[PDB]
Amino acid sequence: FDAIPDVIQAFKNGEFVVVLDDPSRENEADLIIAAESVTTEQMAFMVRHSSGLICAPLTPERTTALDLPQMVTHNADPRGTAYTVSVDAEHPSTTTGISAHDRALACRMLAAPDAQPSHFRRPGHVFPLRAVAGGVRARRGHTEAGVELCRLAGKRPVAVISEIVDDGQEVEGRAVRAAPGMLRGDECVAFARRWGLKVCTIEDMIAHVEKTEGKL
Amino acid sequence: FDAIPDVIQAFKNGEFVVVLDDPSRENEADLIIAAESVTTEQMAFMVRHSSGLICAPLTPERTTALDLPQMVTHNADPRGTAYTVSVDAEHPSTTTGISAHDRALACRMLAAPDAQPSHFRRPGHVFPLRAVAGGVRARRGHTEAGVELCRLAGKRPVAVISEIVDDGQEVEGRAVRAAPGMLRGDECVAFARRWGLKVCTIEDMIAHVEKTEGKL
Ligand SMILES: [Zn+2]
Ligand SMILES: [Zn+2]
Ligand SMILES: [Zn+2]
Ligand SMILES: [Zn+2]
Ligand SMILES: [Zn+2]
Ligand SMILES: [Zn+2]
Ligand SMILES: [Zn+2]
Ligand SMILES: [Zn+2]
Ligand SMILES: [Zn+2]
Ligand SMILES: [Zn+2]
Repeated sequence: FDAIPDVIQAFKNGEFVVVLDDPSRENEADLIIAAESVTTEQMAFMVRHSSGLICAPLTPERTTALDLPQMVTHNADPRGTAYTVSVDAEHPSTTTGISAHDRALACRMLAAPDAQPSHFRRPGHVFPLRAVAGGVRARRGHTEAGVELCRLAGKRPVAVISEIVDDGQEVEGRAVRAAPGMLRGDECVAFARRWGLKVCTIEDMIAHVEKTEGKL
Repeated sequence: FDAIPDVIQAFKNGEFVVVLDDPSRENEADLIIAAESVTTEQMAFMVRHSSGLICAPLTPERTTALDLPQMVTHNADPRGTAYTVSVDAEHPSTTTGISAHDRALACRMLAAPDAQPSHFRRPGHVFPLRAVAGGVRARRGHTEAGVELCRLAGKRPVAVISEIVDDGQEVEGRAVRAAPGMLRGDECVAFARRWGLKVCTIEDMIAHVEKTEGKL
């Protein structure tokens, strides 16, 4: 794995980073990138290699400022994933909300310093996620990891995350993929190397934060 | 385009079909398949070639029977896309809800004749959509097209849809894709041919329905 300081630097430069949660939790790696300047072409790559459920981790302060209510009052997800209502960008260039261009625009708009509630249409195609106030030491998830990276890198408090899947193999001429799944551990590291990205674990991110904040 | 009767037959056989809405509406093609027996490998193909936002069109009767409330009370989508709260399958084989295996399972469970509200966890990773009671003649969208195909094919009243994107081209060694977009018109037909699928327009589907029901 790469050292957390090197991951922070890459994130500060607007790159995706590959972040693995604990094997006893989801045992999954997500692509994580700062939302502020995510590009159309970057988003296309994210959609291509991920589940395609593009989420935008953000702070509680952002959910209140931008008026993004939680999707459910009785959250039945085992991990308590804090989805807000979905959004599209209210902007003249948006069309149907789903393209890489439109989803990237929604992410950039959620992160803009001048963002306001009226800048977003609800519901839509991008899924903001409310990180817990305590950060990665309080909840060891990709949502907290994204917001933590934004803080550590001095970026706007909005990230973009999605899970890296194993799309399996093409079956010539047939609408199926063979042996699909989720990318795990060593495979995630190889994925990072293939694409020139830094890769780390939430466990190491927590250890980094603890150097300054101590153990929660 | 293929004739609607041939599209219905393919859908009845559990195949994906490619359905284009009007050019003056989204001008997009979605993969549409019956939810009842969607397989892991089929879902992997769908995720690979689509936006990855896997939705499950279903009837109002299903939304009431399965207790799937609308995501928002003040729907601000221009098209009124009727998203319910998201779901995962409550089943021993589900893990994180996002894999092709898990999303396919959620779809099959939404379509099962014995489905009940307790079979689903909310929120989750599959997005049910409430078709309008009037069908494709009332709202010319992919949501209505999916439910209409289920009715026409004698299937359970739950479909699965997602938009076919243009993922652009790989950029060797870089986390970007060049020239991404949405697949349109002729490209959608070529996509169908490539994968052995039937392809049609919602306009022709409406004309088919009108043979029996007249113009709304
Ligand atoms: Zn749409
Ligand atoms: Zn849509
Ligand atoms: Zn995660
Ligand atoms: Zn994730
Ligand atoms: Zn091929
Ligand atoms: Zn997750
Ligand atoms: Zn999840
Ligand atoms: Zn559509
Ligand atoms: Zn669609
Ligand atoms: Zn390559």
